[PDB]
Order: sequence, then structure tokens, then C-alpha cells
Amino acid sequence: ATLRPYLSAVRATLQAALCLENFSSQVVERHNKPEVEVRSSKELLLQPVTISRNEKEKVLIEGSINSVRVSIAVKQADEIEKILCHKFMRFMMMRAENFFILRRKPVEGYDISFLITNFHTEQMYKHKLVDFVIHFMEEIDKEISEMKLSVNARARIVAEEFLKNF
Amino acid sequence: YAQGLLTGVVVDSGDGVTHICPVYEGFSLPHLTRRLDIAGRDITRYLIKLLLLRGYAFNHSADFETVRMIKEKLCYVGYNIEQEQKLALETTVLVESYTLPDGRIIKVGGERFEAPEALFQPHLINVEGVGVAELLFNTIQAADIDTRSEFYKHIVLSGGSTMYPGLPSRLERELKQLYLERVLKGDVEKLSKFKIRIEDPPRR
Amino acid sequence: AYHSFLVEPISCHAWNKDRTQIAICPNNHEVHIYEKSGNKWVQVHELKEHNGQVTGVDWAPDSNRIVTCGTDRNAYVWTLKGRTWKPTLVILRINRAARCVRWAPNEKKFAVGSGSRVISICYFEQENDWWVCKHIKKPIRSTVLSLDWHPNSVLLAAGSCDFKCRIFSAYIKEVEERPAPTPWGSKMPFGELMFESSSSCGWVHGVCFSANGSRVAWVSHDSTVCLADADKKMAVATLASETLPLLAVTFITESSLVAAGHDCFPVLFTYDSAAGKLSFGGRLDVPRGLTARERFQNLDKKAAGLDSLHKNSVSQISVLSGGKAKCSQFCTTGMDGGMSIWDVRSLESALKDLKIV
Amino acid sequence: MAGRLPACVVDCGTGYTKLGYAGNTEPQFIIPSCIAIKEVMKGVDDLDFFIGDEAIEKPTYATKWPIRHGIVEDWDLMERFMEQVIFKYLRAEPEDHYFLLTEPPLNTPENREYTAEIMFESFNVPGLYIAVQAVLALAASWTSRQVGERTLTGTVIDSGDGVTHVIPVAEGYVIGSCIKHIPIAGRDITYFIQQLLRDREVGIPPEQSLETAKAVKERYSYVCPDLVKEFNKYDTDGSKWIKQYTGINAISKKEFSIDVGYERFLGPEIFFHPEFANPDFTQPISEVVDEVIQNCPIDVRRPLYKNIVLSGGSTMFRDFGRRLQRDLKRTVDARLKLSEELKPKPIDVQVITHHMQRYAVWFGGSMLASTPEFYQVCHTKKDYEEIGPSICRHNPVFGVMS
Amino acid sequence: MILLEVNNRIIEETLALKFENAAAGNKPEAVEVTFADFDGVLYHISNPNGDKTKVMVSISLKFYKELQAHGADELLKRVYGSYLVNPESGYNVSLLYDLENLPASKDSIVHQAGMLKRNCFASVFEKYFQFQEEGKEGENRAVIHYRDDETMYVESKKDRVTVVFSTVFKDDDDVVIGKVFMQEFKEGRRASHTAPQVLFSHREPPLELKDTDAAVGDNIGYITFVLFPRHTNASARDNTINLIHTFRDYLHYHIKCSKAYIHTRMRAKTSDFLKVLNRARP
Amino acid sequence: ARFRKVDVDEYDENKFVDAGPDEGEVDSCLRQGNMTAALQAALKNPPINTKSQAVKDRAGSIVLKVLISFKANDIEKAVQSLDKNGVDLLMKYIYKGFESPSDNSSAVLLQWHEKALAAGGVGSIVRVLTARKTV
Amino acid sequence: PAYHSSLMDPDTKLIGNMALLPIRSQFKGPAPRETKDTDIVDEAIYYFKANVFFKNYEIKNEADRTLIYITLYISECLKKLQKCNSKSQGEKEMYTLGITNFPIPGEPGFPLNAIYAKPANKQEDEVMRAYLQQLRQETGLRLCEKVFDPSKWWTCFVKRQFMNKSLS
Ligand SMILES: Nc1ncnc2c1ncn2[C@@H]1O[C@H](COP(=O)(O)OP(=O)(O)O)[C@@H](O)[C@H]1O
Ligand SMILES: Nc1ncnc2c1ncn2[C@@H]1O[C@H](COP(=O)(O)OP(=O)(O)O)[C@@H](O)[C@H]1O
Ligand SMILES: [Ca+2]
Repeated sequence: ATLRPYLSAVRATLQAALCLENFSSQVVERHNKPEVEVRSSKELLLQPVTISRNEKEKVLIEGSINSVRVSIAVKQADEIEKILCHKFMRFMMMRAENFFILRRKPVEGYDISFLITNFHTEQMYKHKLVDFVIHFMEEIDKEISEMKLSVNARARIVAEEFLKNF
Repeated sequence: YAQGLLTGVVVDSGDGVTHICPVYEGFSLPHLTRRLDIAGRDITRYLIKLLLLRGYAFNHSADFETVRMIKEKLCYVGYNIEQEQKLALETTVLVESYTLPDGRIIKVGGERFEAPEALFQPHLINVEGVGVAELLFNTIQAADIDTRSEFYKHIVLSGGSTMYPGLPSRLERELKQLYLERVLKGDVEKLSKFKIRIEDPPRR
Repeated sequence: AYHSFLVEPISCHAWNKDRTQIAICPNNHEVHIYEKSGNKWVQVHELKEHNGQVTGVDWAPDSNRIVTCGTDRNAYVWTLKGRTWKPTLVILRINRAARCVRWAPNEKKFAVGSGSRVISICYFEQENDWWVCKHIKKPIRSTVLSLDWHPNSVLLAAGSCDFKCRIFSAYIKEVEERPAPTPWGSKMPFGELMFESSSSCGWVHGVCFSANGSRVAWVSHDSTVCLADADKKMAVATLASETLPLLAVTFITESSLVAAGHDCFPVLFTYDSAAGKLSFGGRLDVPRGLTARERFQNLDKKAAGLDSLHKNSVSQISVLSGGKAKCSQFCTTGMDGGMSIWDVRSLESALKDLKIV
Repeated sequence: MAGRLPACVVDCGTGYTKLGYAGNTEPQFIIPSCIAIKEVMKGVDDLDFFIGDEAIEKPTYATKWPIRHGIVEDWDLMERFMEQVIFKYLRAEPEDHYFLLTEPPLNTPENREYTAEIMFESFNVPGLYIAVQAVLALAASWTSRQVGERTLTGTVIDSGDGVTHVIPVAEGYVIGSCIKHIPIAGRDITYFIQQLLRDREVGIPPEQSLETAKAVKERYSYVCPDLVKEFNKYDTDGSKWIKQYTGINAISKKEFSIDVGYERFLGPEIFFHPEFANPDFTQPISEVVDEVIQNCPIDVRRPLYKNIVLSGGSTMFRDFGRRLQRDLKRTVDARLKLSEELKPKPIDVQVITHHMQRYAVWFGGSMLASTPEFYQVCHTKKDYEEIGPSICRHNPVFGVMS
Repeated sequence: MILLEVNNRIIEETLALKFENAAAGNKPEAVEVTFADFDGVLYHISNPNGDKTKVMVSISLKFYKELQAHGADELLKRVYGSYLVNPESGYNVSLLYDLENLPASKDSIVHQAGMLKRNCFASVFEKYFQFQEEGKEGENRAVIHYRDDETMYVESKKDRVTVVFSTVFKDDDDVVIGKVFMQEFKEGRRASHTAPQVLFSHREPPLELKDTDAAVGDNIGYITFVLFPRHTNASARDNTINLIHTFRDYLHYHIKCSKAYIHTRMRAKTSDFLKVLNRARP
Repeated sequence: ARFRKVDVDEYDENKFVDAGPDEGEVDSCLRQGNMTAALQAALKNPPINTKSQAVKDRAGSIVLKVLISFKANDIEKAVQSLDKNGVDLLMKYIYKGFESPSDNSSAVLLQWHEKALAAGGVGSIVRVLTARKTV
Repeated sequence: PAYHSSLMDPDTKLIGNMALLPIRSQFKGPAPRETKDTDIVDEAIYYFKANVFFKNYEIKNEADRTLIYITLYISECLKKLQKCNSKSQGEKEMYTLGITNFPIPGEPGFPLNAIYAKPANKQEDEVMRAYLQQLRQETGLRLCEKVFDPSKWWTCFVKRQFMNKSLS
């Protein structure tokens, strides 16, 4: 009941933030850096905003003239979900070079972070990135649940196989 | 001469050596002139070691040229190393693809700014002494306390190893730092009056 | 009428006097010149000199000279010698990337906005035989994103990342005559700040001077379009949009502006001089015709999900004919690599509700 | 940790996987690098699989080969494969044993991370080292009586079943930009012997033509010095050169007998005369090696000629090395002839052969993993956890200097 | 493979090859092999005094003395008889096969040799099963340190025999996965009402051991198996032992294969995500 | 190396450099049950200029108090009774609210976002990100 | 590499660019008289089993062309000599197939026309046609006192074509 309203607020905020352009560095001769990362020019940074579904689930969106950082607090109901989520996010971050919009590490306080730059919005349809982020949030919850059901299902079969042989 | 200069300091770095040649309204000053045993070949050599710790083992003789070409195309000077490291460890924006001669493609990231840092931190490649900036600084401070300001606002880069994007900016920041600590003893108050414009000619 | 020159961005463009050739930068260190042959486009020139991305291109109509600036800190003036364009280096004396460049109406000088938080006004000297420049510095605090000359070739508008739209005098008494008074002011010595917007919001992506120069318009990242009226004591009309930030704007009459941006489509704005109010005139790119051929083609068939011509942000707009007093056709180029030609009368026909001026 | 338990050594090749514990001279298991599965997994379907021989003929399972050209192509399958390598065959508690795995030169750095992700995060091993096959083959030649000084600078001639590689190595590090592959190897020698048998012998069940070929090859083949003189031997005294090969027909379960002759030396000959079997390749292996060594740095193209090493089943052929050394020396000498004519010091060409060649890579690995040095260069669970899988991108070479 | 195998393949295959060659009449090849098994077990197969006609198989367990105090020596002797000789220095039990004097059916000995480890563990269980079957209560429990930091406690009561395992989860997250498996063992009677009862205690040991120097901590877990006469009698004894002595390793093995399964899920999902991303390109 | 520790950029001479609603007036409206009224009052004289975070967190709470006190089905009408500047300020407050999730306050705040978005468009959100002086 | 002939001499005569090599024969033909114990026909037979596998053959002497022809012919004889049930029968096949007129340099059907110079006039055409015939005779006559056992080790090559060329 609170899912759709949450994702809708996040999607709209992402459209507002993903309005980037190429920006040569102002501080370093012939450099080109994601301003939201280096933050060496305050006027190039936008106001950080947060969209929260509850005390646990939320999304932090940090914009700047040429890049946006997106951090997500994934839902983790119990311990098995917590460790599965951590292993899954770690798994994807290790492959960040292939998943080119992912940060190698989340922003402190979040489980996974994206760094979308102007080069990305230049090479991909920005409305499709927004779609991807929303799609991502929904799909990780689903995968985590399936993983949870799997570990439980295999555990039952493993306990029986051993017990039934005595 | 080109810039219409008679007096200033030329920082020159080529494939074999780095010299800091001060010049006053006419000719050089062999007494102030200094040398840095770190240049083009050295950076290229260091890149080779860095790429090795990355899983790409290039032979020092067989591939020297290839790694040199990678250096010229992807390497640059870091302005704030602490900030560059964070970009390398936390993101992938620094990663660029580079096709080797045999067709294989490799990925180069943090090493892009790490190899040239040798110019500012010789120890990185087991060389003694201070870095190019600190050396430049000392050379100027060890000169006529009347012609100093003239020098500072007239530093000119020359040579292939001085084309690294960000170099001019790094020098300036480093000098400003050296001044704030060794000439103003922490007096940030009067740093704003310090003039340093390192000329970066479009014909280096 | 849309045409795709490539799939990556068209960083910036410029058309010649006849609108017979368009110069574009394909997210490159180069500038490609396209000429139309019949109904097709053909690349005729390839200007390669810049060592970084090209961020601005302007074409001086009568002298036929193209000027370019790029992230490599350089600027080049190109002259057509027979069949090839030859570049001449212009030392801008900046230490950061150039961002925009515009020739003055009198083609005697061009301005470059850069990341050095300054504007370089360049002119040529027939004594030392090369280009020089003076810097307009104060009170610019950040990167200069856009420029537009006043019709007198002296007053100059600038939009910066310090959220301000400004008008300066770029008077160079070595190539032009003392300028005539204007409602913007009587004193126009070099570098004089004539007007400065009041606000600490949004980078000013684009600025445009009306045909007679008594009005200046600019679009900011906070999704607002503004217009300063020199005839009304420089009063400023402001209009906050319900959509994404505009990146380019231009007058199509003394009271009408057309803008485009991150929404990916041109929109119309009108100014009520008596009320001093800006109003949203509507979308101009809307997805059965008046002619036989049209009715045929426009008929639907059986059977990037965007309902706009451009598939990504429109970053530049220019008047193709009719000038800024009564524009009849205008051009848009954007991050999608497309270039669109819009006809003002057609838009008026297909949009009975449209009300210009 | 260098303790009471020896490290595990796993060498995963394209056809066979050699596994066992460090210190032993032969692998404890030599099994086909294949895994047989059933074909949305739920419960424990992921565990219903077999590997090696148990996986080749399984009636209700599909046989997969996770490795192509020496590189892992299906990580899900490789990971499961390892589960049995550890818990079924080696019977090693993975948390108590350091592991040494192998990789072909050219294997990507990413692949090393993927390998480490598996060993540290699935099996929680305390230490991991990924050695490149060629280097281990060099280390393996240290067993030969021909060498008196340990060195990791040499030319490795690796020939398995697919392609033969000429790998130049300098101080423990393969000179990747100078590797050369040869379109001739095990499968090319088998297919050839197949034809030779067809054009002469009768009785071989057409369904077991390849089997018979591969069999005769590794049971009777070898390299001769001169083809005519050889053909002159089999003809003048054919009673002391022609061998017999009896085999079992599949359907009839009957032993058929054919003659083995000219193919014995003609098979291996294609290495030196590729044109015999490949319409597109005609460079004698002796020429390719010479070419490769000539492309390498001048200062190393002599230590290379002096330390040519062999690895792989296709080098088992009696006199393979002797013939290789002879030919290569005739080439290198012929060249230095035109220089004196058109006085460079003679070039010492040496090809090393030893008893541990079939499993040279695993052998070298086993010998190196049973030394204190190995424990120093291995990356620990702790380093993996504090620095990340990127530390496994580089594996310091060791075993020479000291 | 769900259940872990009980026998050691390296032993069986090594002896088989040697027996096959000794029967064929070939000159004996020298044999020298060092290998391991779960729980710190080290083996050695070799030619004592270089005599290739003799093949010795030796096992080393750091905790052998503890098993010895519970009938290990006597049991090994009943099973191996004259194949059991003085233990090779560095090992606790040695089997000696004379390639010149082999039995007609070399099958049962190859099989029994393969179970050297299992037979070393056998007595401690048999001893306590017997106690239960003779109503001998009050007997001090057996304490077997089968790993440097793990312990197994065996105890006989009036109607049941309990086996307790104090295991360690080096991987912090492996505790969470382990609990999921333990929960299923705990409710196991719901699928086999006759099967052993299984309890599990996270950081603390069962209360009966709270007064001993038993281990306590976040990565420690205690598992208790309650075996009944139907599992400890003379008819089920062997099967029950083959199962119970593998449990500890069975738990950890499945925890790891479970993590491998999740990896395949992560590859498929990460793979799908990359397609969508790439699909956003013009 | 000690000389590189200081951020000289902090003193560069080219670096850029940029009282609340009536608590009672709002409570008065809330207590009387005049929601829309409470909102319009709460969206008055925002602490856009004070540099104090305490004063700002105050105006934020008064606003949040009103939004939370609303009935889901009455949010639309209220939002529609505001002018454009109002909706922008509202949006800025809805976002401020997301930073303090409490007893399901975010469930309703998402309802406010939904309606605020429908009135001011994505343009209103852009102005939350663009604000240099904000609530 | 392949096996070449060593019979080339400063005085050896040529017919086209083929070496008019001496052959210890009785059959009629322009072949010189050989006094030694071995001639080009011997070499061809000796090196056949080896040479037949090569696909590339460098031509070093006009003698090699002569060696190449005999080599290509030996294969031909094997075609016939295969389906024969008596040495004497084959002796007649070598005679019959020896007289048969195979193509020669310059004509279509003769492989390697880019290597072998064709007869410059009518005399050479007749002399070359004769030298070739004489070679096909002696060669086929020596190939029988070999292939037969008082042999599949000669029949196996029947499917192999030297340089992937054929006289047929
Ligand atoms: N774009 C570049 N960035 C960094 N280094 C470069 C670049 N281009 C060339 N170099 C390096 O500069 C050196 C050559 O400069 P040069 O002044 O010609 O050397 P030298 O003065 O000793 O003859 C070489 O090390 C070359 O790799
Ligand atoms: N003794 C031998 N002599 C010649 N070839 C052999 C011999 N033993 C094995 N071979 C060949 O070596 C090749 C091994 O190929 P492959 O299956 O890839 O083994 P691996 O993966 O261990 O390298 C095959 O062509 C096999 O027939
Ligand atoms: Ca191998």
C-alpha cells in the first residue's frame, strides 16, 4: 500500500535530478570530474534530498551540474535478509566496472549507491536510467525474497536427508 | 622569450630529465639551476610497475613503448591526491579502456594519476630528495629576495613531461602550500596577496 | 523537421549567412560542416585543431569567419582559403576550459566565456598581425555558460554558474566608435557592469537580447524564465515552470521567446509589456494535414518511447531567418545528436491556439 | 600458515583436471574437466551433479565442459565442480588448507577476482595463490639432470589437444605480447592418424575410428630424424617395426586387430611439417619458436634459446625434444652463417625433457606449494577481507632467488 | 551429493592399483603419498624401509589419545587384525599390506582400509551405546576435541544417548545461515517421527556443561543429537555412527554449497540487470 | 609531506560565497479543525534567511504537524487552495519531512508528495534542489 | 623439407626445362645411358612414400622437375597396380599404361604448366614426349618388383596426391 507511493516520489525526484551537462573543471586545469564527488565548488552542488518510505527504507539523491549520486537503504526484515542483502550488494559492487553507474562503495548509511554522470545521460536515454533505478529497487527486494525462500527450502531438504537415514 | 619575458623560471621536463632553470632579464643563472632525476622514462617505468599490481604484466623492454603510449594518452597529474584516491576506490569514473597492439583490451584507472605523482614524491619510485614543486620552491626562495615576486608570477613549463592535464594547477597549489608553511609560518591571513601564475603555453 | 547527424551529442552549432551550411561539434575535438544537397545532408569540411572538446562555435555572416573555443583553453578563428578552412590561434589567457563564444554583430570582435570566471573579448590588430584580448572579470564568480551580444555590438549579456544574468560593456575603442546611449545606461566604458539579475538560484544556462536590445531574457536551472525590461527601469518579469530546466532561449519577436531544454522540446513564452508579466504560451512540438501529400503521410498505420522530436535534452537554439524581430524559422540541436528545423507559421497553423507576441 | 596439513593443488585444464596435495609427485586424481547436470532450480537440485568420469556416461544427465581454451566459461558450473573437487575427492576441510590454482597466461585479472570470490566466499579458504601454467612448467623442468641452476626465464612449449603455444618467459613473467599459437596439436595428430588408418586398415568399427586413432598415437607414435630413412627401415625389416593393435568392437563386443606402421612416425611429424595435415598452416614448430624468440628483447633471446621446456601430453613423443633441438639449431646456425658471409658467437640451443612432463604444471605447482616461500606469497583470508579481491590480481613469483 | 561419503577415495584407489598390479605379476612400483581428511587428519601411504612389496597406510589424529581412552585400540584390532602393526612414527594407527600375501577377495580389506578414520571414531560411540543398553548410568561423558577449537560430548542416559557438538563459525554470516539449517533439524521429527531429536543453542552450551571449561561466544554454536535404542542397538549401530561422525562436516559443507547456490542467483540477476542497462543505449 | 595537509583552497580569492510561521496561529486553526487554514498559515514567513537550524527545524515541525494531522482524502483540496509559490514551499517542506520518519508519518507525506507533484509539476521538485536558501 | 634430386650436373642436358637425366633402361627413348648404379628413377621411387605427403616443393634444378614428374607418375601406376592379381599382370599394366599418352607441359590437363616450360617446337614435342614415355616405362617396370610380395604398404598412398596435383 506504501510501495507505489514511495517509488512514485522517488521516480519524480530522479527526473528532477537527472538534468546534467558536460562540465570541465573550474578548479583543475583540463580536468573533468563528477562535481558531486569532489565537491570543490559549492555553487555547482544541488540541495541533497531524501525520500523515505519509513524509518528504515529510503533514497538519498545528491545532484550537481554534471553528476548525481543515488543511495538506497534496502529493506532488511531479519538477519538472513540482512546478510543476503549485504552479500548481494557486495556482489554487484565488485562488478561495478561492468555495471558502470554503480559506486564501488555505498555512501555511509546506505546499502548500495549509484553515480550517474553526464557521460551516462549522454550515452543512454535519461528516462530509461530513471526506469532502471526504479526497476532496480523493486527487483532487489524480489531477489532477496527468493534467496531467502531458497536457503529455507534447501535447509529443510538437507535436514530431512540426514535425519531420514538414521 | 616567446611570452615577451626576460626574467622568470623555466620548469623543463623531458623523456630523460627535469631542470628548473631560473633566468634574469637576459641569461640563465647556473648557480640556481637545479635538476630532478625523475622524468618521462621514470613515469613510464613506474606505470609498468603499477599495471603489474593490477594483473597486467608488461615486460620492461618488450613493451616499454606500449606503456609509454598509454601514459601519454591516459595519465594526468592529481590536484588533491586524497580526493583522487577516493574517486579511484569508491567509483569507476577514472576507468578507461585501452586496446593493446595484439587486440586485447585492458582497463586503466587510478594508476592514471598515480604514475605521474612520482614527480611530486620521488620516494614512490625509490628516488631521493624532494618533488618538482618543492624543488622549484626552494630554487626561487634561494634567490635574490628582490627578484622573487618577479619569478613566482612568471613560472613557465616546457617539455613533454609537462603536458599532464592538471600539472600547472598542482604546482600552484603545492607552492601556495609551501609558502603558507615556510614563508608565512601558518599566517593564512596574508596568503591572498601571494601571486603565482604558472604559464602553460599552447606550444609547450 | 528532424534530422539525425549522429547518436551522441551535438555539443554546439552555428549556421552561415545563407543558412546553407551548419557547423556542428559531434561531442568531439572537431567541428564538422554539413551542406545540404537536394534533400540530403553531406559533410563537406572537417576542422581539426582543438586538443579538447569544442564547446562553442559562432559564424560571422559577412566576413564568413568561424570561431571556436574548447576545453583545451584555446580559441581559433577559421578563414576559408579557397577550399579548406585554416585555423589561427587566439590566446585567451585563461587557465580553465572555454565554455561559449559569440561574434559581435559588427564582426570586429568575439567573446569567450570560460571556467576562469572571466569573459575574454578578442579583437584583431592590423599592426602586429594577430588577435589579442581584454578580460571582463568583476563581478563574475563562477563559470560563464552563455553569451549574447546587444545589437550595438557593445553591450554584452552573460549567464553564469553564480546564478546571475549580467550585461557588460565590451566597448573596444580600437575597432569601433564611442557607442550611442541606451536605456541600459549612458556610461559604457570597457567592463562596466550595466545590469545584474537579483537571485541566488539556478545556473543561468542561456541569455538572449531582443532585436532592439531593450529587453534581455535568460533561462535558469531552477526552471524559471526571466526578462529584464530596460524601458521599465530594468524591471524583471519572472515565470516559474512546472517542468524541467530550459537550456536555451531566443526572442522570435520583441515580445515572444522560444526556449528548449531538458524536457526535450521547444516551448513559447510571451511578454505583456503593459502588465510586465511573462506567460506560458505552450508546447510547440505536438505529436490529417492541409495538403494531399500531407494527409496521406499523416495517416496512421496498423500495428525511446518519447513523444518529442528530440530524444534527449535540447541545448542550443538559433534563429534561421526573420531575425529576432519576426523570426520565421528557428533551429534546435541537442544531446541526442539531432538538429530540428521549426517553421513559425506552420506551428501557428497546426496550433490554432498558439498566440505569438 | 605452514602447518601439519599440506596445501591443496588444483590444476584445471581444458580436458583434464589434476588435483592432490602439495609435496606429492603425481596428482592424487586426474579427471575429465567436465560436470554432468540435469536439464528453475529449487531445493537442492543444484547439488544433483557428477564430475570427471562419473560424469561422462551418466544416462540421465547432460555433460558440460566449463572450460574452453583453458579459461572458465561457466562460473556457476566451475563453482559446483570445485565443490566435489574439495568435498568428494580431496576430502579437504577447505578452511584448513591453503590453495594453489592455475591459470593460462592471458587469463584476465577479472577472472582471478571471480576465482577468489569463489575460494574465499564460498569455501572460506585461508590462503590462495593463482600461478600461471607456463611458469609452473618451467619450475617443473628443474627436476631434469640437464639443468643445474634454477631459473624462471625460458621458452615453454605447451601442447595439449587444441592448440600448441610457444610461451616466452622472463624472470617468472610471461612476455604476453610475444606469445604465438600453432594450429597444430593433439587433435590434429589424431585426425591425421585416423585418415592414414582408413586408407589402409580394415576392421576398425567406423564408430570407434577416432578412439583407435588417439589410442595408436599415444601407444606407438614418436618422432624420427629422417622420413625416407625411416620408410626405408619399415620396408627392409618390416618384421621389426610393424606393431599390432587389437581392440574391442562396440556392438559385437569382439576384438578386431589392425596393423600399425607409417603412422607411428608420420603422426608426430606434422609438428615439423604442418602442411602434411593443415592446408592453411605450414610453419615448422622449430621456425615458430625461432620467430617468437627473435621477437623478444635482445638481452633475453639467448637465455631463452638455452632453456626451452616442454609441457602437455603432445610433447611425450619420444625424441620430440631432440628433433626440436636439431631443427631449431639448423635454423639458427644457417642464419648466423649469412652474417659471417654477408662472427657472432654461436647460439646454444637446448631443449629440456624430463619424466614429469605429462603433468608438468601440477608437478611444478605441487613442488612450489610444499615450500615455506609459498606460504609467504599467498594472499590470506585476512588480506582478502581487508583489501578486497583485487589483491588476487597479482601473484608474486617465487622459488628462484635465495 | 547431499550426504558426505564415509570412506577415503585416495586410500582405496591407491591400494586397489597396487593390488591389481601385484596380482598381474608386475614388478612393484614405489609408492609415496601424503594427504588429508576432514578434521585435521593426516595420512601417509608408503614403502616401509623402501621395500616395494609392502604398502603401509597410516593415519594421524591430534586427538587419538582421547579415542584410545574409549576402546579405539581394541576396536581397531578386531577389525584389522593382523593388518594392524606398530604405528608409523608421526601417526597413531598403521595398516600394513604385503603385496605378496593378499586375500582372495581384496575387496573387504580395501573397503575397511578406506574407513580407517571412521573406525578410529567408532569405539567411543560403541562404548556409550553399550552403556545405555546395559542401563549403566552415571558414567562420565566422553570429551573428544576433534578440532583445535571444537568438541564432541558423548553421554549415556537411561533411555537415550546424547552427542553434543560445540562447533565454530569463523564466518560471522555463516552463523545466520547455520541457524536456518539448525531450525530445520530442530523440527525434523515432523518428517521422521522416529529419527533422532536435535537441539541447538547459539552462544551457550547446554546447561549440563555450563560448569565446565566449555566455549562461549558469538561464533560458537552447540548442536545436540538425541539417539534412541533403535539407533544405538547392535543392528543400527554402524549406520548411526557413519552418519553422526560426519554431521559437523555435513553442516558446514551444506552452508558453503548454499552460498555457492546464492552466487549463481546473483550472477543471473546481475546479468539480467546489465542487459536492461545496456538496453537503455541508443 | 606535512605541508600538503592544509587545504589552501579554503582561502582562495576566487571561491564562490552565497522567522517562521505563528505557532499559535497554526495551533488555533488545528484545534478548531480548520485544516486547510492551518496549512496556509503554516506556509507563511518561512525561515529562508535565518542561519539557525533550530529556527528552521521549528518551522519544519509546525508544518509537519499540520500535514500529519490531515485526513488522506482531504489533502488534494488543501493543496489546490495554494498558489504556485505556496506549492513550491510545500514541496520543500514535504522533503524536509522525509528526513524525520516517525509513526508512519512518511506514509501520509508520500500522499502529500503525490498531490503536491500534481499541482506544481516536477518543476516544483527542481526548485527544492536549486534552493540556496531553504527551509 | 621435401626430398630433392642430386643428379643435376654441369653437363646434364635439358628437354624443355626438365633434366634429360640418364636412366639404366632398355626401352627406346632419348634418355642418355647411365653407367652408375643409380638414376633419377631410383630416387623417385626411394623418396616417394615421403615426398607424396608434401604440398609445397621448391624447384632447385631442372632435375627436380624430372623428379616431380616421375613422382606424380608413380602415383598413377599405383592407381592401376592396385586392382591387379599378379606381378606379371601388373607388368603388362605398366607397359599398357606406359604407352598411354598422358598430357605434357603446355597442354590443359597437365598440372603445373606454370613450372614446366612447354616444347618450343615440333622436335622438342616429340623428344619430350619420348623421354617422358621412356621414363613411364622404366619407372613402371621397377615399381612392380617392389609393390608385389613373393602390398598395402604401397596401396595406402593411392589416395594421396603429391602437391595436390594429378597427371590424370
Ligand atoms: N602528452 C604527454 N603527457 C605526458 N608526457 C608526455 C606527453 N607527450 C610526451 N610525453 C613524454 O615526454 C617525453 C618527451 O618529451 P621531450 O621534451 O621531447 O623529451 P627530451 O626533451 O628529453 O627530448 C617522453 O617521456 C614522452 O613520453
Ligand atoms: N603419451 C602421449 N603421447 C602423445 N600424446 C598424448 C599422450 N598422452 C596424452 N596425449 C595427448 O595429449 C593431449 C591432451 O589434451 P587435453 O585433453 O587437453 O589434456 P590436458 O587438459 O591435461 O592438457 C591429447 O591430444 C592426448 O591425446
Ligand atoms: Ca594444464
